[PDB]
Amino acid sequence: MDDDFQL
Amino acid sequence: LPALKLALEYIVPCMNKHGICVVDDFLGKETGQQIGDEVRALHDTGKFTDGQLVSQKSDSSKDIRGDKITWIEGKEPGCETIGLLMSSMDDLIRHCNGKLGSYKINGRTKAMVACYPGNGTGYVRHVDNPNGDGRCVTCIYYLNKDWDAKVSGGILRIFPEGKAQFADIEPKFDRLLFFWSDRRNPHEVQPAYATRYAITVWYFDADERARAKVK
Ligand SMILES: O=C(O)CNC(=O)c1nc(Cl)c2ccccc2c1O
Ligand SMILES: [Fe+2]
Repeated sequence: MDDDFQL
Repeated sequence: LPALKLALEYIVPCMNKHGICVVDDFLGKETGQQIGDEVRALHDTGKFTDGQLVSQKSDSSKDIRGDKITWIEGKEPGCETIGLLMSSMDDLIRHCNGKLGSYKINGRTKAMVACYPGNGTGYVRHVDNPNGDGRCVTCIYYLNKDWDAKVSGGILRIFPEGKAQFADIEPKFDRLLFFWSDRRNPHEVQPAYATRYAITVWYFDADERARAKVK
């Protein structure tokens, strides 16, 4: 799925 | 305006109320113009794809391609200001903690930079996240100077669900936009006759995302 970045 | 104020007095109430929020002159000319240059540099240097296959027929020498994209993390060389935009979007969302619906945003996608080349292509009506993949909020930053939709087209038309009318948003320079990514906001990009740039970032809701692979 879409890569997720922690902000 | 300070992000927290922009968030608390504008973003939060607009979103919970309409599900769509527009912020003009988000970063100012100097910063907005630099983002434009970095984006245009990526384009001129070939970082973008060739464009979505719109018309795929028989003699592919005349295939028509539309929107071109490239994923930006923000730490790439020559993308510093883009990286700065992403941090600015993050601060606003961060300040909206626990106020955008009952969502709890724990992360986002990389920035998707799009370039509608200006060959009359647009984007069909769609829902960004129709199957609960976790994306709850869509954030788009436009960088098109003196954009005149009357001659260049490229209007973003959103069809709010509990409504008969639709909202037309022009991809204006230094404009920042927010809208629920789900079924509440089906939208479309009308055909663009001039090069049109936009930078998109989707924010994830921790719970929807966490169960995304088992629901
Ligand atoms: O740019 C705009 O004003 C509106 N754009 C979109 O709604 C949009 N949505 C999706 Cl899911 C994609 C997806 C891929 C490439 C471009 C997209 C796009 O421009
Ligand atoms: Fe979209």
